[PDB]
Amino acid sequence: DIQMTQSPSSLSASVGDRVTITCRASQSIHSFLNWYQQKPGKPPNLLIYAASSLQSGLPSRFSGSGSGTDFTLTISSLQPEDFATYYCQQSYITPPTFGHGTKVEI
Amino acid sequence: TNLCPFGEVFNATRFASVYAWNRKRISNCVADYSVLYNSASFSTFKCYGVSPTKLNDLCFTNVYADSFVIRGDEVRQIAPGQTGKIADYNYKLPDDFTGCVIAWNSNNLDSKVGGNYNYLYRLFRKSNLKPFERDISTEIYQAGSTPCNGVEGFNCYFPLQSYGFQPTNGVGYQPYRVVVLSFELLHAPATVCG
Amino acid sequence: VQLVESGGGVVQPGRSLRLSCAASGFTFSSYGMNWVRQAPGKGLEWVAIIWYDGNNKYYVDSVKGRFTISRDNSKNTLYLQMNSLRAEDTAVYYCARKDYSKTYYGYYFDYWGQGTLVTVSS
Ligand SMILES: *[C@@H]1O[C@H](CO)[C@@H](O[C@@H]2O[C@H](CO)[C@@H](O)[C@H](O)[C@H]2NC(C)=O)[C@H](O)[C@H]1NC(C)=O
Repeated sequence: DIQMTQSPSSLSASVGDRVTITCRASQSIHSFLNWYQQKPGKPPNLLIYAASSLQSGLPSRFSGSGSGTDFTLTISSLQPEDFATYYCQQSYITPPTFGHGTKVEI
Repeated sequence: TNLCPFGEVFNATRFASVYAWNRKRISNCVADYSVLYNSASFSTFKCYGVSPTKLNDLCFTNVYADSFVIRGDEVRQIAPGQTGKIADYNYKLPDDFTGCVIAWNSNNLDSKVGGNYNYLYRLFRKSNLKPFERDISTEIYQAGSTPCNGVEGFNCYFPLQSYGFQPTNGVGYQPYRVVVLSFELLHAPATVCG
Repeated sequence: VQLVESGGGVVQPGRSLRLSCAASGFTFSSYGMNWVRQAPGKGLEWVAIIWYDGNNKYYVDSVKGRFTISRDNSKNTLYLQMNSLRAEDTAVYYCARKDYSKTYYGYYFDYWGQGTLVTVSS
């Protein structure tokens, strides 16, 4: 399968800052990366699918960008409800491997 | 004296898919690249190697018109030295290209409300296409290490995927018809002029 | 759309368990289903997938040969028969829905459950 490296493992940011989380794949996965958000002790929530498409109903501040091996999730305005762990998952080759996750601190 | 058949190439009612791009050779006719430039309807008209205003007198042995349909955001990939799912797997132009690329919007006549899925583009291939290569094979793509044995399953995908064309898509996703003219010289006499 | 899990608990090493996931709010026999586990203080780990046709099932390494993913489309339930459990399968297991995509290469987990804890150490 494809190994996923998510960087940074932990990020310190304040309200209204810019957040950028980079997911890198050992093998090209084209545009088949999805981004999930998980607050502590809660089920993960889908944020991005196809590496650029925002799941319907979620705040528009989130964005995605990437192709092939390097992908990026951008939070323009980090609101108090945006402090959670973000995972990147590849659907190009089953098994779908999740990145080890990036936690956003204060 | 015999106007080249550029009309039917640019007036075709049914364009080919990018993976089966249709190549029409043009020879033994006089081509006027004057209605083609000043048409005032072409979103993209970019000539590589030969200037658009000066090719109206350059005489060529053959002129290949390669027609297909792609998305708006993918027009930039029809150009020398471009990397992308269309440049790599569907239609590749040589780095030393000596022709022109024309493209125009087609939400009209090609964006049925229910969705026009007649157009397919290749998602996967074992290796990138060499310049001017046409791959119409529908063999299952083996992403994993397990041989597929010709059945669609996990890690075994159909290479061709249909373009999602809707009358509401953004300009980036709207259908663009593309015609690539390749003006070639050889030892044969120049049968294409204007 | 709700996916409620059950069947987790404390199980002795080497024994077996069966996790269940009841789904409501959507047609069951149109969506592929997934089991994804999260060990305490670790990231998500995909466990298994069952396709909407009831024939195509895929498993992750260290889970293959032990766990059996199945579905009873007539009861709107998704099962995971965890046999020969080890000490490394301590985790919260989520039943995740797979998008209405019909394609094997672009799927995402749109709707998750709540998670059931399966402790294995004796
Ligand atoms: C494709 O069809 C169009 C029909 O519109 C042709 O151009 C039209 O007719 C003449 C000459 O082309 C122009 O004066 C009109 O303005 C054109 N109409 C529009 C709407 O642009 C065109 O020539 C045909 N294709 C080619 C290669 O000639």
